[PDB]
Amino acid sequence: ALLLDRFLDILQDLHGEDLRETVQELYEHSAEYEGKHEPKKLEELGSVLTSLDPGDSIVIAKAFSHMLNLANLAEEVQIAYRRRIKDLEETFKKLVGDLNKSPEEIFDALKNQTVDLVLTAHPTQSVRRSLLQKHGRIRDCLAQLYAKDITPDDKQELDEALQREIQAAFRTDEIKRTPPTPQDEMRAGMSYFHETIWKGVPKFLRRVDTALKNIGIEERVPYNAPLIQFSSWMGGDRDGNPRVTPEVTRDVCLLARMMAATMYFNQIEDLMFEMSMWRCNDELRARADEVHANSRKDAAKHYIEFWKSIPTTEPYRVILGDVRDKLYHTRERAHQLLSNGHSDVPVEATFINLEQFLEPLELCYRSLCSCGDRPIADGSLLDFLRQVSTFGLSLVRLDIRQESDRHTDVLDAITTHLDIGSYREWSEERRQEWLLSELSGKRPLFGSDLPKTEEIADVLDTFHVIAELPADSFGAYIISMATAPSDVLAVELLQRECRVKQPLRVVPLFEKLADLEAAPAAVARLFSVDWYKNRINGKQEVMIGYSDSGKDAGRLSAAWQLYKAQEELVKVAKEYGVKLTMFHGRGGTVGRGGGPTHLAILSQPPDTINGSLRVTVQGEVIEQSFGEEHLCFRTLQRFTAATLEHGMRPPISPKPEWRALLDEMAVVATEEYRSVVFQEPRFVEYFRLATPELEYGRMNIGSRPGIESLRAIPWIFAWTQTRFHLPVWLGFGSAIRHVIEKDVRNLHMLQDMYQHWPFFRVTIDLIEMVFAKGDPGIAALYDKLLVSEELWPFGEKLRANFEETKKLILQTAGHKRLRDSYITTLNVCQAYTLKRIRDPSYHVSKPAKELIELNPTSEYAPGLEDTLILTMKGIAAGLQNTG
Amino acid sequence: EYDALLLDRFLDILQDLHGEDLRETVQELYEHSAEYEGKHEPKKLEELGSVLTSLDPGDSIVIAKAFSHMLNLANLAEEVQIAYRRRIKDLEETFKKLVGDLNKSPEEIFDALKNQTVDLVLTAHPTQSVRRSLLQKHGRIRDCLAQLYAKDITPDDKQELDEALQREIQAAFRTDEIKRTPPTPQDEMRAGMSYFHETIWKGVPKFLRRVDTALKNIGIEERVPYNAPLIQFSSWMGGDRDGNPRVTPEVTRDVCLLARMMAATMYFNQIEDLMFEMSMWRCNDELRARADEVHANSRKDAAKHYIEFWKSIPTTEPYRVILGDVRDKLYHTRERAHQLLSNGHSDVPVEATFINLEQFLEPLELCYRSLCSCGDRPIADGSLLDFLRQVSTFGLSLVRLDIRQESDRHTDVLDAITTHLDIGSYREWSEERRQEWLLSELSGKRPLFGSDLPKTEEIADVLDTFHVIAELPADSFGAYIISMATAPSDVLAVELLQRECRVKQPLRVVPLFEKLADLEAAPAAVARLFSVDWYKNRINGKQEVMIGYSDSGKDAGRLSAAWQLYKAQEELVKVAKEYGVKLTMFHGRGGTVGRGGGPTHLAILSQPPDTINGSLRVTVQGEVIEQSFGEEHLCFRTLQRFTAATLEHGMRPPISPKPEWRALLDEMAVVATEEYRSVVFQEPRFVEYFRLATPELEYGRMNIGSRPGIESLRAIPWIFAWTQTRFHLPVWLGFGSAIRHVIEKDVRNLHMLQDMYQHWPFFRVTIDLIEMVFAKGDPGIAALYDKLLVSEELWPFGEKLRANFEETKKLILQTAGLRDSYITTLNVCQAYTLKRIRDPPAKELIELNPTSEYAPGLEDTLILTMKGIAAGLQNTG
Repeated sequence: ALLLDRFLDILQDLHGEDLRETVQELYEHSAEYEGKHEPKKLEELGSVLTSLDPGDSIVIAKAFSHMLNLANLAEEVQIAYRRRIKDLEETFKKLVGDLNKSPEEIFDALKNQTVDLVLTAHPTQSVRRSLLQKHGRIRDCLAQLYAKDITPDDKQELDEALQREIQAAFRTDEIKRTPPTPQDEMRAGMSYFHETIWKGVPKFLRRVDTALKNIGIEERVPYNAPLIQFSSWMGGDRDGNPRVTPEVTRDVCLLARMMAATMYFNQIEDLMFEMSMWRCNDELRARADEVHANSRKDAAKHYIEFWKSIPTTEPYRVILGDVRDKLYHTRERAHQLLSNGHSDVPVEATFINLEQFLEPLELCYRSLCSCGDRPIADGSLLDFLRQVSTFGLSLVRLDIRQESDRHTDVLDAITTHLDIGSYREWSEERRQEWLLSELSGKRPLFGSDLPKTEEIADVLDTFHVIAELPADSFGAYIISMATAPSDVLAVELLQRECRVKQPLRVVPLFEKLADLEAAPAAVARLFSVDWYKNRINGKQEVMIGYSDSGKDAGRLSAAWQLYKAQEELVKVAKEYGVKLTMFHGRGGTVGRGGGPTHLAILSQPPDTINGSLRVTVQGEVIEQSFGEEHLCFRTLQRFTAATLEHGMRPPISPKPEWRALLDEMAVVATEEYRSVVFQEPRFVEYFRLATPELEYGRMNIGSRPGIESLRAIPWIFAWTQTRFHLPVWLGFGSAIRHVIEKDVRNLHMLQDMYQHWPFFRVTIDLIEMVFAKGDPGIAALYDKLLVSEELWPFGEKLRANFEETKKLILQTAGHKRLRDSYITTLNVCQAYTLKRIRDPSYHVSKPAKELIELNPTSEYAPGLEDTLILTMKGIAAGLQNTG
Repeated sequence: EYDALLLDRFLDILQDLHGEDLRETVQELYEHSAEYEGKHEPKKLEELGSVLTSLDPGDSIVIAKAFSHMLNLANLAEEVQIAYRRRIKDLEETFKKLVGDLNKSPEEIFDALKNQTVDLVLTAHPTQSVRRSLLQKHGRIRDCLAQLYAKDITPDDKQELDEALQREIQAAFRTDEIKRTPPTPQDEMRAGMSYFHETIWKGVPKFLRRVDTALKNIGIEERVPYNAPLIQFSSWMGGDRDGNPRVTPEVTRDVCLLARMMAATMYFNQIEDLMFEMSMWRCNDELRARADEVHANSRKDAAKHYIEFWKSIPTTEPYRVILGDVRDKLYHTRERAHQLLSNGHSDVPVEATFINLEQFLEPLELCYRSLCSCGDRPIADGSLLDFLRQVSTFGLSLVRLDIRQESDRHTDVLDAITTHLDIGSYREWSEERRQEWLLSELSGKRPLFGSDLPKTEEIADVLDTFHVIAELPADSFGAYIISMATAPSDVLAVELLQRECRVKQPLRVVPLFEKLADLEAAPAAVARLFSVDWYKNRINGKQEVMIGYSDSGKDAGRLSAAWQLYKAQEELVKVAKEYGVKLTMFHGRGGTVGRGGGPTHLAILSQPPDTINGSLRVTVQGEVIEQSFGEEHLCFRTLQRFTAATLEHGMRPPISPKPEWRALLDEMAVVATEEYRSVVFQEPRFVEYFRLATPELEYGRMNIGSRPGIESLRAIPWIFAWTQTRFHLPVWLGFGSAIRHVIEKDVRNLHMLQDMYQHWPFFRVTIDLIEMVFAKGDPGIAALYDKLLVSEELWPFGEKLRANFEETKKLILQTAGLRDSYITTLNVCQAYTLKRIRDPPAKELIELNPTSEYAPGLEDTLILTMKGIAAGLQNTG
């Protein structure tokens, strides 16, 4: 309520009483709809929207969008405060009490536990960063306000500050007028490091240490223990995105490296200031004397502090002073290498190794601990240690992704130019034999004179860029649409042949349901190749996509097949004695495998993680989980706690009756899904009309330029905007009804399954949440306003199934806020605006001094396109999910 | 409750580092010291000393360390308790009182506030006892303590803050507290400037915002102009070369390029974030046209040297265009200063940087006009306003540097010049000749000396400093202060030497009158200077003159010095008013009351009325820098008290002394000076007794500063000697005979003293300060030092003083109507240690001093005692 009157006061101070009154009326009508649920109100509301001027409608959509965002920040502040006035400690206590597990078991499993969070630039972040920062300032002011230690004048100053920050957010054009470059996406992603993650990681480790001491473990978490890691796809994932050129990958690698160098350099001078002790071992004494021998008695005027040669009285300052020299030259080199194509800085003057950096700091730690100064060592020096051993010389290791067909094109050009055949036409067997003979052979393959296409040269040049850059700046090479060992061996061959000194691991991505059903067989065949099993060194990573699985088949069928896939992949890896780490391509929306993280981890089959996890963070989720101190801490918290329990507390393994039951149920679910999304021939026609899917690309979120043949992100987006959520719940109705029809005691067995099998419980509960965010009257309005009089009953069929499915869900679970008002308003505005857009009549270097002049190149009516983009932004904000 | 918590914490760490035995000995010392500070039985003092004699050399070092660090913790405790007790309820009070009491209107307060300036100048005077490496640790400790003294602690946060405070105390105790080599002037300037890029830089905008809030609480919706110079910062670090030959010209170059590079770095770190904020699209036709101009010459390039915004910024967000140009010029200013400092030259084009103080300001001012015009005034009064005030307050070089030099050096230079020109000897010339010659050369157009002038190392020192001033930007400098200035010829000499060394923009010259003889005759000299029409016509109606406080109370009494200072200020204002010159007076105040220290608002109120008038300039002596800018709250309270006191002294004039009070204080001053010089100069054995009863000689062992007959000593160790022994002789000496003689001459003069203390602010402040100094004193300490270090012979001498002490104290009150335990322990340790002083890698404390002429553990223990006592009294010198 406070955010409303504040906002409306600013809106009145910027646009007059009349417009604020119109917004107020819209809120009242929307309130009567979300209250009495009379559909008449919707039309009663729509009328008020038709009269609105072209500029005024833009102001209205702006207003309800910004109020939605303010509601989000309010929610975060209230959650943080209500939580603070009162998990890791709880998880430890439960693991000790419930499962009789000892503290040293928790500590040992915790040391050998790894959580690899990889950030992606998938176009799901609706709000632009220019406005996101303002959101951060607003939640900062609100956090300082929701408190009871305000000193009057401080409250007044924070009031003026919050007012000017809201006014600043409203005075920015929220619409990206040009799509970002991949470099811009990488910048937006990495901004969360030098603001939250960089300082958040040491604090999190310290909290884990405190809990461990609350279990009786005086020992501390080893600094080199990889409890959490950060990887990135920004600038590396080039699947379907030709804008990710090789030069882009070079750009993001040199970029991240220069950011890291800058951070370390800013930290090191203060660290030198603190380490003012004089007691050290004989070891550190000898090393510091070594540095003081080649001390370079010079002016050293390029530094501000400590420009005089550091005396041996304070040896830690000697050693860390050398660390500072190598950090200054590492930063200077990375800066020149980035800006210009070259550097005169000697490589020996920098840090080239991941732990050439660590060695001196490790030595200082050993010294402090040996001389009795361990408390001092477990302070800034330990924080710095963990920062190094977590972020390294380049904050994130970069992943590369590419579809198999491009590798096949390359190899085909290679075999054709070598006059040995055509790799494409070759069977799988031939590919394996040839690739193996070339991998074990010593003769070069292609040459400088290979006829290459722009695509072929793209992939080859990416491998050359990988070869030219340091090895610790890269992660894994992920193959999209991977089906056979020949694709992996193809990437290994292309890597070695492009002279990649230290080749990075190859990892398959199984995302389509057909690939997940047959994935364990393929991975087993890959492990059958002795050369590959002997190079892989007992470690293998495989990616498991979630977006496209629930797109071609049902959501239920996709979830179940994902579970089976994980289980049998672990079975294969155990059969070959290989440590398997699985890479979960989870989204933000439940339709693409999203949901609460700990529920997603618990819903994984037991003994499939084993202290090694890898999860994607799709663009928008980055802000959701790292935009504030508290959010980031809750992130590392939820991940490590859920993983640790799933390691020591295995989820129940499904009873065989549950196996057969979910197999049949999955068959019925897939038939029910493809029945309405593929068998119905008019379905695509109805979809392109009842949802705002086509307009998604207008938001310019990402850098990426048949319903089966579309991306999963706008697929979930379309049914999310209309608040119908078809892909989330479709198959479940017919699945359940067929299971109770076949047998009546299967109702007792469904009740049995919901209360003991975590996978089933999590799935059903997610569906119930999605129903809590849905309203069929909205989709009904979109149909009535945009779907032709013809196939009106079609949607009604769906609407029937909608309610039909929901009644079943609660029947298994045993079951019988205010922001939805704004969401409804924006829904109506979107429907009417779409009706005016798909009309012929409203189809068409100066400055701009009003909203209508912000879109000069709009094919649609002056004020319409901006209003549409505003509606999509606002609805996505209210639902806290884009796609 | 706070001090006990710091104690048990510290003793727990000390036991964890050196065993139960040593902690028990510390406890015993605390108990004995408690019985002395309670019952005041002098026997206890000797009872304490015995326990100290048995102490091993290393054990004794650990003991002195222990009580010193406990004192420091007591200081931090005091600061946190003060901040919290103040926060859980001044500018608002000052405004409300100015409106209610004096009927003054808000717009008068706003106008006077706009035209008010307070110039705080930081000095590297060697009064900062604690080394910087340890001061930082103190900052971390007070941070932990502040976060602890609160009731919103989340259990695990309290435990982690416990670990942090424990490891930080252990870190401070594990550092060698003794500076083993004195710093360089550059190091002094660095220690001084560290308070900028940590507290002042972000403290100034917040302070201005608070002033805006108060003004709106008086009804003034208008805001303080961003270019209104309410506060400024100057520096002596690297410029004051009086008696310090280590301050070379290359040092001045170093500190100027240094400070400039610091400023550039700070602005560059701010500008990228400011660009992120200014995302509006509405602007005037003005900012539209300018942004289009920049976007024309936008340099469509990769621009990969920046991290953010490396693509050419589109005109849709014009503020980002303009601020982007600001960022380019800031990057090249920083690169230029960095190369100029590092090597000594730069390939960076000057046109690519900001060379003017307000070439920087112009684009930001444009952004402000735009935001205000388009209805976005709240947005402009945010980070952009903070940035504006930061620029218009700190400029391109955080502080304008003062240069100070004694007149005799300028005279040496001129004498070489006249001798080489075969026109006479400038030294032997009378004042008249100096004035006529200097004036003829100043108004002439012919060069003076040439390349072939025979110079001494001193002559080349001053001339080369002027050449360095010429080579460097003009806005990096402040004023040229002349020590021991007596005639206009001393000022004109510096004006001529400046012009002749091709100083394009010559800086203002300001005399420094510090000795009592110079203060008595200062108005006559300044009037003679204003009588010279050429100088009055170049000075442009503005003149600054410095008034030192250290040496005044050293040769004469403290009372006589204070009164003569008041008279001096008053008659200087009379002279300047008589010549239509705006006089701004430069107060060389110390930290200790003996050198003109004390509470700041009391020092400002105790100035004669109509002597500031919206223009004030006060020094901040080294130790006072940490005292007044070491934390956010400290810095804020500093700017608060300064601006509030000055504003009140402008609108609320202090009472002018009645004539009876003038004659009375003149007589009283005669008696006071006779009383002072009677015991500090007439007694020939006084120097002998002083060099034994005080640890004065050992002061230089602390290595605080870079500077290599009692009439002939520095005032700083003079106040230090009597402050350590807690006797405070220079503070109260003359007052006794003065008062007693005034009541002797007339009995109703008692009623007139009673009358004076309750109405005249100067007198009230003086007496109250003396009472504080008495509250920090104990004659039993001086008695112990005499008994232990003064020969059996002249023992009664000190007793005579011990008499006057109590007598004077009884007079003072008659007109006016916990840490000491540790301090006492350190006192006993210091006296006994001195008695042992007059008698004939490193892996433990004793090996920290390998080049000590004294016994292995003794010198370190002495330095530790001085440090600790100074910390406990919160004053060194």
